[PDB]
Amino acid sequence: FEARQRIEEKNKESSDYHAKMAHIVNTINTEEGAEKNKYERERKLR
Amino acid sequence: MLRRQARERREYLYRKAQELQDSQLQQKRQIIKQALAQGKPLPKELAEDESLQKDFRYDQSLKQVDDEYAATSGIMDPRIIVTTSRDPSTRLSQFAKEIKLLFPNAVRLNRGNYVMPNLVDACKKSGTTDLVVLHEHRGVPTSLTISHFPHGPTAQFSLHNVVMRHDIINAGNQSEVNPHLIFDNFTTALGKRVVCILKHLFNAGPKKDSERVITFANRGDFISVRQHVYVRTREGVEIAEVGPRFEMRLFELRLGTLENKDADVEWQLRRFIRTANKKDYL
Amino acid sequence: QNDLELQQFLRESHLLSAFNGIVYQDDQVIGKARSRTLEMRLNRLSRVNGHQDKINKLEKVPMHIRRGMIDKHVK
Amino acid sequence: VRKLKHHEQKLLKKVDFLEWKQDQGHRDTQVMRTYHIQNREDYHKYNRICGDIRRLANKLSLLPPTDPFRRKHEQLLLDKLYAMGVLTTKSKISDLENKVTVSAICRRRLPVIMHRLKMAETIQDAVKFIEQGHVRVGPNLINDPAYLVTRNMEDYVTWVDNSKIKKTLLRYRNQIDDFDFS
Amino acid sequence: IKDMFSSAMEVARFEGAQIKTVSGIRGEIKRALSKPEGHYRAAFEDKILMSDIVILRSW
Amino acid sequence: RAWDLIRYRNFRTFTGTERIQFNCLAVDPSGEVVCAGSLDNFDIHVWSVQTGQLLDALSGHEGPVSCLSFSQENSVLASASWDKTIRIWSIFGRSQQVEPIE
Amino acid sequence: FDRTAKPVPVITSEVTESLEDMIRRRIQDSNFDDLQRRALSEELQKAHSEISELYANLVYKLDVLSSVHFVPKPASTSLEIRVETPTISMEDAQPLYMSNASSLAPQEI
Amino acid sequence: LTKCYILVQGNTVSAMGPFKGLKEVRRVVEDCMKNIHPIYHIKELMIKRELAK
Repeated sequence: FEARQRIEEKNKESSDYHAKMAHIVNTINTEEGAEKNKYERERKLR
Repeated sequence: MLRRQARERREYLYRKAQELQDSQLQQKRQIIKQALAQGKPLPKELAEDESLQKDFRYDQSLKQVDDEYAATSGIMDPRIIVTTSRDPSTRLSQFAKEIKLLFPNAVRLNRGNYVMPNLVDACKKSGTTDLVVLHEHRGVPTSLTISHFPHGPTAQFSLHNVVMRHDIINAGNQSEVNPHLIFDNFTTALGKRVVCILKHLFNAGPKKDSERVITFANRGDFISVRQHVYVRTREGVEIAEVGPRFEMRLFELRLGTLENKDADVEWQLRRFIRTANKKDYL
Repeated sequence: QNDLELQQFLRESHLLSAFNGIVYQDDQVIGKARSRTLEMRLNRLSRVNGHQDKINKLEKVPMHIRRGMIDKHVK
Repeated sequence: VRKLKHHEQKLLKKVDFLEWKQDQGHRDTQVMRTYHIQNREDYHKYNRICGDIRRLANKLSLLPPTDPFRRKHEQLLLDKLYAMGVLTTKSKISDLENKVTVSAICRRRLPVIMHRLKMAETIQDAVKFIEQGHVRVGPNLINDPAYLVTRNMEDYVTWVDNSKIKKTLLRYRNQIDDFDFS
Repeated sequence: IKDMFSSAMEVARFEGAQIKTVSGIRGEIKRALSKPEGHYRAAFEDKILMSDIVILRSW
Repeated sequence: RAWDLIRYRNFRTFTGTERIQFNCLAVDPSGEVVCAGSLDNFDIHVWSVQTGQLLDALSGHEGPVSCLSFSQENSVLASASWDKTIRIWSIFGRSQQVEPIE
Repeated sequence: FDRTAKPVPVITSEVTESLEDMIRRRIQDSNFDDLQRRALSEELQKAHSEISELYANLVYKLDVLSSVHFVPKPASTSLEIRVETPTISMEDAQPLYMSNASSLAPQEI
Repeated sequence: LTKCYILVQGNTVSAMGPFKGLKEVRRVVEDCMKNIHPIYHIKELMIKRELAK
């Protein structure tokens, strides 16, 4: 019984953590690389 | 027929290797097919090769059950031998009786002094299609191996919560009519492979009012097998339980008959890998 | 302008009339019209991304007969 | 023929006493050297049949791409040539122009089948053995080299019993049982 | 496996646990043997040697 | 296929399911069943003559069935094949009995 | 401690009840996963006829080249019209005959 | 489409054909000299053939 419970709670914890880390990675990618490319675009005009 | 079956398996796996080798031409011919369909420009790699388009003139007229079972799926009824391990106990002989009553077009063979090479040769030249070899542990049956015989696959399962019809009560006799089947959440490609293996040992096309049903319901890689009869009432449908119930777990599936164990493994249970208990149909 | 069947019929009107009511739609086009029609479509699709030195390869004809072919065609 | 000097080789360039353009690069000679073909006209007797297959394949690819007549006859010809053994894969219909070839019909001949079945060490040895009358397909002895062996009919290519070759392979592994003569 | 447990009750408490040798060969303990008390049967990735030590990492 | 020699009509045609070519046949004395063997299939094909269906495919030879014959009196089938084996099939009446003579 | 695989599931009354009402839903909707038992145009017509006679001649010489071990044509449930006539007339030219019936049965007349 | 033979010459348009085709090409040419493009008429001719069959 403790086997089944511990395995499934560890699987749930890992699947939550991977979603959370992937979320913060591509939110830092999208909503700050847009500003990086905007600065590069308005620096290419100079 | 020794040489015919050896060279036929040789030509089949040559054709399968040639398909996976030249399967890139299938999808890039698909690309230029839809490029003709909606008039969109064709890539550089598919635009500069002149030989593929002048083959596409020929190849414009090109276009479930899989390669071992596809030739005789609904055409011909199966033929199954059910045999035990060797010198079996009486509860394994009762279980082999119950499995030969589960599958129609199945007979049972006494096992003792039968080598597995010449047993396989005797089956696959007497014309049987499937072999079910049952293994026990002090009465309690622990494994069953299904071998499809014209060099087909073997699926090896373990059996886990086995309650037997001989063990319960004199509840009567079985039905032996061609049953209906139920497969619950076999979702991956290994799931469809195991479904095709487990269901091409039943007769094609039962009656629409065939009053017995047998279910293979997947619950996290543990196929619960129950068998039920039914009679549809005015308000629902009344299910009675008949015949054995167990849970089979596939641990191996390889691509030859039972005798060699030099066959290529399609799937086998990686038990000790680091991410073992995290996925199903692993 | 973005009708595909209409514009294909427009630019393959010439060789349909050369190798023929009439048929124009594929699943009804018999041999030499079908081969040259499909070849024309594949050329027009592949002329965008393919290289200009690799899409339209001429058949190798000798010099003194290709020049005579060109002179009689220009005549 | 005398290794022309520079003014001669410039003055008569198209002169060649061996290789002509009607020769087609001596490919009859080339594949009959490869597969050891006795008579001169077997290449062209096979080339007529390859031209039949490719003429029908052209005239059949010139049908519209979806009609069942074209699809049925293309698949039916593809199945027939794979079963006979000329085609090595019945998948794509461009095999009916590209992979249909006098060398494929020549690889299906009896000495080449023999040499691939390891029944003779070379194609010339296989020619010598079936000329000497050692090889039977089925029950009946086959005597000529040009015999074309289909896919189901290559399971029965053996030696005749009472063959000295059968006797020496059995006695090499000293499995010779003299009761059944070998 | 010989002596990491003193009793079959202890092995029964720890069944199914993943062990490993010092070579990193992963494994799992399966069932307590009957007559020698803390001895059990484990299954490994492949054949371990007589010069190894198995390890049950607990906390 | 079967031929009436009164009305000169091919009234019956029996095919298999496997697209094979037949090299020998044998009929019942009491002509309910026709039987035929090929040189590329290792099976014997057993057709009823009254209906047209494929009644059975007898299997057990490991070589091409060269010859078939029904016994004219007790109606037992004898086939013999290139696997060095003559084989005797009791078809009629609940037996499904096979006796192989090497 | 960490453990390798999930244990074998214990089969209780709740899981048998869930499995049975799954079976009941499938069996009252007949959701059964069983095995299932297995003119045109002038130009198109003459193209068909030309490749038909090409196909006929090619199959003939492929069979003769193959030394008539081949694999037969698949199937054709064709359609035959037979008129009624004496089977004297359905015979060869010789002085004799073999049968003087009519080619149609009484139940065909 | 119209099964006609049409010559655009000078400031007139000659045409030979059947009378339904002649009616079609006359309306096509006059509406092409008015501002509507002739590929609209070619499209409706294709639509009308596949609508009449």
